[PDB]
Amino acid sequence: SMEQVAMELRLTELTRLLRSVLDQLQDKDPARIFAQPVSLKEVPDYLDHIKHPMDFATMRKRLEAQGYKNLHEFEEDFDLIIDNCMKYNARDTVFYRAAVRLRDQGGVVLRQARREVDSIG
Repeated sequence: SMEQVAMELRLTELTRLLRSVLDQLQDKDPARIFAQPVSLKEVPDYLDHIKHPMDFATMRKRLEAQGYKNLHEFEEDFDLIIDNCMKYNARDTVFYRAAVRLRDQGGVVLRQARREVDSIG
């Protein structure tokens, strides 16, 4: 149906906007602390602590499969990256501090992305 095509074109355009949001958020992590999944070989207890691990590579695979239907879903995953790190790691650590900085800087980007998603539809 033509309705299904138009919906898919909207999904595709959301995916475009989310890819750019993702690039801007990742630029706020120059250290690359959040680039890849936590290794269970190197942190064998990780899953006892963290129930839903997340990282920018895993967000990027979901994105390229057009797997985010709305900004809310994308934000949920971004928040997991931050929130997981701030639980596993103590306040005095480079990891925790990096998550705080990513959150604060990411907020700016996400605030305007929400306006763009509403504005364009």
